[PDB]
Amino acid sequence: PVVIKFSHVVSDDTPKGKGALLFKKLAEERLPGKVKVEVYPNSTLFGDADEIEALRANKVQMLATSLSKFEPYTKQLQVFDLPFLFDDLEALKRFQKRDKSRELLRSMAKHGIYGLAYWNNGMKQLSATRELHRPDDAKGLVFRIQPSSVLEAQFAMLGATAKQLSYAETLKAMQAGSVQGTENTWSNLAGQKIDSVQPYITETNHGALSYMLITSSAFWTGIPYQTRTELESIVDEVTLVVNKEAEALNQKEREHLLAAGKSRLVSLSAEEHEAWRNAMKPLWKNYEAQI
Repeated sequence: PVVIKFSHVVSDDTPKGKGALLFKKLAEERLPGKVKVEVYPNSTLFGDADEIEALRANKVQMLATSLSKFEPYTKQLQVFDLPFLFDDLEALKRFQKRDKSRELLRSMAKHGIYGLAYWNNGMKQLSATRELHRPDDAKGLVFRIQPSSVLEAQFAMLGATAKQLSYAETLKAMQAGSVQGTENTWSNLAGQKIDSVQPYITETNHGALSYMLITSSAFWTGIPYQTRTELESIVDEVTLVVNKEAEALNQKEREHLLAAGKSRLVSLSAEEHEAWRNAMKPLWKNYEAQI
């Protein structure tokens, strides 16, 4: 029986967590005796900082890692971090079906990383210690970001500063006062439990949070062809479900977070939205020559 340990840093009740449990469910139903899938949510196996190296070392067999986190291995995924490039998950989804996007699943082959699929989460919002009606309002704040140079440059362009931190390090830094804001989907803003220290969340939809489902090439190649083939069909199946339900899950988490009353929703007019887009889109020119 081939063991696939699936490690991730969020809860079971998230787009990624439901996907991993469904991958376990389908694999173990369809390939009994051939494959056993163990799911480890909430960094119980490996955390944000060391999960990818654990995968390449075959300490774990499957991850679903943010596209923003792959710069130590490739610069080919930076396109996905650009603000306001994708209107919503539907637009992102159409991009990911292009042949060239399919090819990006192999961009880290040189480091033994094998891409299996894109799993989407949702669009990023901005939480902060104050209302963010206009881009100028962001000035002087320190935002927690994922460890991406693109996302760092994004906040620098706004006259803000970014602090690169892991998913789990975010709340304590806000509690300490070294971070005053962050960007994330409704599901993760809820999951981090930062509403107690983030009185305002502005619905900016300014970037996408998306994952590459990955394994190590050495592990995946060692799986008997029949079984590997099957597992890849299950992956495609789980992936359709993940991407079809992600937005609805994020909208329910928005409702429940706002219902708690700790964070208040800041809503943008068309003109304010255009102002944010006009402030952040010039970042694309820094990456256009590569892309």
